[PDB]
Amino acid sequence: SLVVQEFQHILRLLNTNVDGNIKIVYALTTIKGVGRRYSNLVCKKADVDLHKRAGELTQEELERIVQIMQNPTHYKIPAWFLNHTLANNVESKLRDDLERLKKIR
Amino acid sequence: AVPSVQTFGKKKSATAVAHVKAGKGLIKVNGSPITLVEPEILRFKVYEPLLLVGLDKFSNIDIRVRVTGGGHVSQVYAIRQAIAKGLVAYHQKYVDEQSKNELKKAFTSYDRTLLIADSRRPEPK
Amino acid sequence: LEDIQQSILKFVKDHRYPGLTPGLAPVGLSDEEDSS
Amino acid sequence: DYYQQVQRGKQDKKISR
Amino acid sequence: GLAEKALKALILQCEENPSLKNDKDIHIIINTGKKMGINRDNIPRIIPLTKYKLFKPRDLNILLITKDPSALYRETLTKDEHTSELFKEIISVKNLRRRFKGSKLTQLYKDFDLVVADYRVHHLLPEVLGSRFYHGSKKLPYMIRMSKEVKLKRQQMVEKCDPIYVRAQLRSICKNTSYIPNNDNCLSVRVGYIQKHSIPEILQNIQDTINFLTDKSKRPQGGVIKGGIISIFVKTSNSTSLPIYQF
Amino acid sequence: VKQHLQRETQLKQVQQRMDAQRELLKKGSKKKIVDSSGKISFKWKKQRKR
Amino acid sequence: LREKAKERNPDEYYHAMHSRKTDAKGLLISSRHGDEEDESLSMDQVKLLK
RNA sequence: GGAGCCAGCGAGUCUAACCUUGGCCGAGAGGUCUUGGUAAAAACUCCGUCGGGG
Repeated sequence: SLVVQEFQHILRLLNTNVDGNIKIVYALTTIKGVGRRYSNLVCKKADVDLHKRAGELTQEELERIVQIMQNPTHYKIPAWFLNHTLANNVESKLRDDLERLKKIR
Repeated sequence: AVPSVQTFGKKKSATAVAHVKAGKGLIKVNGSPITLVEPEILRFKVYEPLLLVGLDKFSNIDIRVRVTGGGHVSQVYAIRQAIAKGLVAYHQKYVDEQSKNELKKAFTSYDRTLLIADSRRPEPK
Repeated sequence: LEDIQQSILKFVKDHRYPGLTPGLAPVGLSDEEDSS
Repeated sequence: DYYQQVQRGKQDKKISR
Repeated sequence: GLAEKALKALILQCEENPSLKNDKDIHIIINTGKKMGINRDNIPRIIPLTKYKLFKPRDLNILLITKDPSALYRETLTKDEHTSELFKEIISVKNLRRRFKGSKLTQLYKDFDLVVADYRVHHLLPEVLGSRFYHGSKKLPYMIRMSKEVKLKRQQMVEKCDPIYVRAQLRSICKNTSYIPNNDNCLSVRVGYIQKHSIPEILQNIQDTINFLTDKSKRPQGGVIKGGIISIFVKTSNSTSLPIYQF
Repeated sequence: VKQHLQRETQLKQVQQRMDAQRELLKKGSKKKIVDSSGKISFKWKKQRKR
Repeated sequence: LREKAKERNPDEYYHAMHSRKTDAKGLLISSRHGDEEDESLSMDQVKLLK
């Protein structure tokens, strides 16, 4: 009676921390800067399971997508993948001239 | 001549014209069969007169319904009133008075808005 | 006369839109087959 | 040092007219 | 070389001048002698560059506008691998007129980069688009025959498409540039970016453009010059004229 | 002469279509077929007129 | 016109109601022809013209 | 995000912004082209997706 197994929590990628249990789309959104279509396209560019968890995505595919995010324009990628005194003068002028207006009227 | 009859139905601001003539047993509402009225919860309310009476009396006739104006529920009540008064009129004109009367009794015992509408004029004291 | 004698003795446009045939792009087979 | 001389030309043309 | 010195003058004054940095294109304006024939509609006709590219479809954000139902359009263009990463957004005209109004139209102009629509709806397009897009001539949408199939008289038109053909068409219109036909003598055309390429690219650009516009053949697009071209002035939107090739 | 020949062909075409339509109005029992190329035509019943 | 529309008097009987007919929209339809006999040719007359 | 579908008053040869970039034309008056930036049916139903604030 034995079976063996083939999980990592919140990651520190590019100066900010991102959660560890939710799918790779929500992961690549919580990474600071970029968007959903960007996420889905770069993940199908690196050929990773869309459905897998952030607890999944072990170190080799992790560093691969790190390479992609650090240098995207090398992967057939588009540009939508990246990301007083006059008040004083007008106040004083109008108030002064309207003062004189009151006085002459 | 073709033995035919015509009636009107009316909710608050909509109009439901119903032609009824002898035919092959079909329904048509705005050039589309009546399995395809829109609101999909009041489709049964449209179905109500047929399911009140039976089905053979609508197996031996031809309806043609056209509605204009109003909104959803208003149109729907309009169509049901039009179908009711049209069926009763066709029965009155071409078949027996006794069938017309039993039709009228079953309808009005169920719900009188089928045979007479209420255009809601206010009551000022 | 040979044309007339034989018959006597025997491109992207629209029908309704004429602005298309100047407005289009005469695409290049290189700009098709190539992958930049 | 071309830009200034041509805008000079523009100004002097208009005032010449 | 006088041309190249003048271009140097333009780019260095562009560096110094505060307003000139904030607009980032170059226009060649031509004055010829004679008035041109065709009335000015708003179908920008394209001009080819032979040696030097300008822009990349994989570099600009794209809007596509369809016929009405747009279902097979959107799904196929989204799902079939040649245009999966190309267009920023596809939308139909009726959906557009429902969706965007006034300030929303202006936000569209602020956001999206280049617009292309079907040929069969270009004629109606600027009316829902208004004239904020139609200030001058920069963001003029183009027109693209979608299905590579032609409608004969008295026959039902076939619906189809191919990402192959539409990708080639966008790569053509984004590689090379477009002009607008007028009636008056003077005309203008955008040529090149000040940083994306350099002065020899710009001179070769000008040579190919004036050659294609002088050539007698290819008449629906390239036979635009009637009479003699008098002079060419290089200028930005906010710079001034620099005169070359006066005779 | 070429123009005249082409004009003649057009005229005889229109005359034949009009002639079949004119014969379509007299008598008999008619039967409508669609030739699967897409042609519309007729065929009469085997019925000798009196 | 509006004051006539106020006093419509909805009971009248003009004998032209046997000959005129009306759209469902309410507007009164009229003929391109004008007459009372050329509403539709009959099959004899169409034989002759054809 | 799609897709389905519904009203009613209204019609005076009458209904409409701004500054800016320059070419050419004319004695002008100004005319025409060119060019950049700022003010101005819906709820309904059904399907598909997601689950503190600058």
